[PDB]
Amino acid sequence: GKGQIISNINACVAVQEALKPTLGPLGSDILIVTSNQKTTISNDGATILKLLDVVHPAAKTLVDISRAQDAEVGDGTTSVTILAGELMKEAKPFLEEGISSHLIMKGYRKAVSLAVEKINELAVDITSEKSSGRELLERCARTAMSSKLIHNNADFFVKMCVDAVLSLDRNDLDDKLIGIKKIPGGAMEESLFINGVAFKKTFSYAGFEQQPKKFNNPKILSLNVELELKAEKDNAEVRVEHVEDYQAIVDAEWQLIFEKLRQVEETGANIVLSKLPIGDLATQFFADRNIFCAGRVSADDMNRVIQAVGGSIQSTTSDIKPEHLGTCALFEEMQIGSERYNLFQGCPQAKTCTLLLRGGAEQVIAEVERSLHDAIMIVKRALQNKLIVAGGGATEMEVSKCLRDYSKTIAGKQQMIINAFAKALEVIPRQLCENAGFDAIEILNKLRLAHSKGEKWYGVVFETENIGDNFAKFVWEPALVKINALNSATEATNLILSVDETITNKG
Amino acid sequence: GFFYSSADQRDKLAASERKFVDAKLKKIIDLKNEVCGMDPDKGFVIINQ
Amino acid sequence: GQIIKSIAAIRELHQMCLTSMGPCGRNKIIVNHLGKIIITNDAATMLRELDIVHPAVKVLVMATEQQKIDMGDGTNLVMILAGELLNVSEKLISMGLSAVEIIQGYNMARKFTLKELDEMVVGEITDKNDKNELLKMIKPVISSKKYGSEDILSELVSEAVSHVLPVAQQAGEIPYFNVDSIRVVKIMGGSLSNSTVIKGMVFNREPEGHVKSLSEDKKHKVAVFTCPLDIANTETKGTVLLHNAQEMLDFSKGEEKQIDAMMKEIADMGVECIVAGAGVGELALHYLNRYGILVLKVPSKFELRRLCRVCGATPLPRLGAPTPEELGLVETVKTMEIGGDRVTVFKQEQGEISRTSTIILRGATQNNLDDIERAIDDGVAAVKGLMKPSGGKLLPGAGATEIELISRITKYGERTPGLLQLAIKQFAVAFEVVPRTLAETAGLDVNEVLPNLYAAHNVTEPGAVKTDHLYKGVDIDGESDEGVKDIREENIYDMLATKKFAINVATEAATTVLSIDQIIMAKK
Repeated sequence: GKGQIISNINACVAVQEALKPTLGPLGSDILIVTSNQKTTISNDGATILKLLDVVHPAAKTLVDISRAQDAEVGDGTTSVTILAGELMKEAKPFLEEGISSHLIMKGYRKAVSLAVEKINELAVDITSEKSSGRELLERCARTAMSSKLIHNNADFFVKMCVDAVLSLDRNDLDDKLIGIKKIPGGAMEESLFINGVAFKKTFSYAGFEQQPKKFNNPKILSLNVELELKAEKDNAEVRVEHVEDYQAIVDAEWQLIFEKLRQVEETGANIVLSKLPIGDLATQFFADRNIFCAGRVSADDMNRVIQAVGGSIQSTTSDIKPEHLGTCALFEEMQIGSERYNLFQGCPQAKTCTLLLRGGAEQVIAEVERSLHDAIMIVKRALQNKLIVAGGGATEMEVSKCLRDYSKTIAGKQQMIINAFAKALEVIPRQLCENAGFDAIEILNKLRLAHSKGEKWYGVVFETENIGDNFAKFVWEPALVKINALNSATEATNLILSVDETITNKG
Repeated sequence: GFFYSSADQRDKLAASERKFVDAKLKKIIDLKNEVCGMDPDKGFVIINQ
Repeated sequence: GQIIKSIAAIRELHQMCLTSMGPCGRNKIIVNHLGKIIITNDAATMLRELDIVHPAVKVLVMATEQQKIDMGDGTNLVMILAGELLNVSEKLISMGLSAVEIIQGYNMARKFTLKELDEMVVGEITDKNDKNELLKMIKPVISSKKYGSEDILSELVSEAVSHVLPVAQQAGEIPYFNVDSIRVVKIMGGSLSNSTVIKGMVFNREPEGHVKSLSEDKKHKVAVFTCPLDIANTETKGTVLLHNAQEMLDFSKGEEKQIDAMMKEIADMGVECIVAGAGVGELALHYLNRYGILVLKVPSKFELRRLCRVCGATPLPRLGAPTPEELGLVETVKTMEIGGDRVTVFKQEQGEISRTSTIILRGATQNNLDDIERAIDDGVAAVKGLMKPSGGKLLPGAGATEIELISRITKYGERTPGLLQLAIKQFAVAFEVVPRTLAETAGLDVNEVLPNLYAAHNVTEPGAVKTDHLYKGVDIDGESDEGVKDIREENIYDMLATKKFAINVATEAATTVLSIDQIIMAKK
């Protein structure tokens, strides 16, 4: 009956209400505690909805549509759910008046079909007009970094951000290919960019003051087995009554270990990486030959080394092939952050990079890293997609403006339905002003003044509260986000309003 | 066990054991052709359990 | 009134089916005991996952299986019609008419209804199996399940049906159009516009062998071998054991001469493709790639059954006996990239007509893509009703049949004397649920389209045959429009096998409920 539909309305608002403070770069962050006893705090709607695991079927649809938004595009997972659930509240008073839910869903598909046509009209392709090659990506990075603690140091941060994108092929770009390692302590303006890959350097074992950190072209070799004398678990049980045999079995167990240990020297690789801890036995023999070895390396960093110098992982030290080795241009071990950090530099075949960040605390750098991810997506999609639209309230207010005039020519229930859909588009600029501390009552009325003067580009300024054009604010958004957001929000809403009854079986 | 010297002998070892069954199979197919084999509206059905 | 309370329990299920039938209907969420969300329009899934105790609802569930197994369409027609017959019968139960004579009234009205169904046939299909002729049958089947894909999926489904259906007539001995003859696959990415129709089963495994595709020669011989590829051994057991390192050289060199000798005779016979149902050794890939033989592995035994109905190949339990009677024929074998992954497909061109085809579906959302697969799978069994048992005739759909039967049955009610006239008149009133169901789901006013619909079927013709309108249906539009459309415009009609079989099931479903005046149970 109608009771199940009303119950699904509050379920969509409850999920939407949690994502309202997370809308926008200045928006608040949500606290989610997983059953794994790990604290996770993020403003990205994808990770938010994936960690909740809501049992409600209609609320799960808002979670499933966010994964589809993260797949095709990946940006706007928070706004697509807010826009989808907003139609649940607008259609709530229409259900009590006797209006069928199918007539309401039918009016949305006619409004979205007309809205997509207006997106292409507002999208203007511009590349070399009034813009250069270097200044194109630099002006886009300063927009996402504004109104942040890094705004003073943003001058040095843009140079490292643009070079990170240009270091990869412009045909295929991925945010996971750019590594970021947090270094506690130090000045923020002293951070540098690294062409290779770095790791945490968890090696706790003695034997220091050897294996110098100045290399020319060291060879990289992957290690699998354990080269230390005493094993982790098993051992060798030998029962002998001779005194001389007690010393022989000590070297006998070491002879089997020295077998694969000596074969590493036959390869002639100065760099040895392994996912297992390397004891003091291997690093002592490698000290005289100036061979470096590091254990306890994460598996995620080992995959980047293969894509860097073109290496490979072999089980034993016998069949290792000579072409599996690799080398960088320069290897330097930096002590920045009261800890030594290994890094690679000058790899022409490297498909990944690493950007080091410095700050006063780990919690401060964590906000700098996440604020950079929003700027990378803008720089990445600039070269990929040449069709961009004006964001920050610009496009959102115009899509609702045109639907008001087109509804005057349409007769029937669909007139007020499109007007309700046009009113439902006002929640996006609302939460942006509320999460930024600005008054949502005054800006909503003042923005509609110049918005009716014929200019469609008037946006909302995120720095100082005022109405104006985002074209001077350098706020750019790709056209694929605005098109897929209206389709994903409507498709997810049509599935929720189409459920008359919820059946749940226990077992 | 079945021990074959050549690949063609493997099929001959299985056919040799079936030949004991095929020896009785030849008498069944010959019974239909011996009496009214080509006469129309006549047939034979194996009801063997 | 325990018989009345049994109808009230069905009334809760009756309202469930009112949101099912029709393109404007509603979809229900089915939560499985394994924690999986299931959303589909077809109501047979809901009745399958929900165990029924009370007999009145259980008979309707067993009656649903009667319609679902024999036909791929009309599952909602039986549940809605049989549920309304008990609702209109409450007026006769109240007046004091016994349920025994109520059944006798439906039995007399059933024979009068089935007789009029033969006169409702307007057109008839010539079984030409043309691309445009198959669109008329498939179009109403796609409707009431998925909206917006009706025009898109019309050309995709009709292409695969004509490939697996041979052209023949006046032969009823050999059955045609098996259920398994049509397979449907789906993949993430792309859209429905990029979907294509394959004339054979698509294999998702990658071409591990060095031979990507065969040559352009006609009728490539394919072999299906169940036995794995290895040195010839005993069929019973015959496990190779290792003892000393001296025997290792004889085991490696022994497999090189035996496999090369057996595969040399296979390539000389013209077999360019070998299907291995089991694991393939390392030495087997070395000899097959030098002779130009494409290596194909199918570990799933379910896919090998439908392959035997295409090229006519037979699986061989042994290895090394290339029997020509067990060899198949394929026109073209290539490797195409579907959804970003390169896979080796199976197809043919202008020869050896195949009884198995596969439609590749592409969609943005995996959740809605699975529902499209179920809508097409349900559309396959709807084609089965087009066979010899009265599959050529057709009746007007979109609510046109239920309205015309009202004037036909009510005319015989007052003409037939006796007490049976009370049940005959109420039997035609129960048909009013079909036009009202489409009106409530489409948002149309029940006080406008429904009463004005009877005025279209009632006209004064100076003759003995009512005519000049066969086309009056029920308006399925979601936008306000004056009047209703015609049947000829959208070519939306109901099949004879769907309508005639649903009447006999609906009458027997409501008869069992009216026949039960009490229940008898025991302690478990």
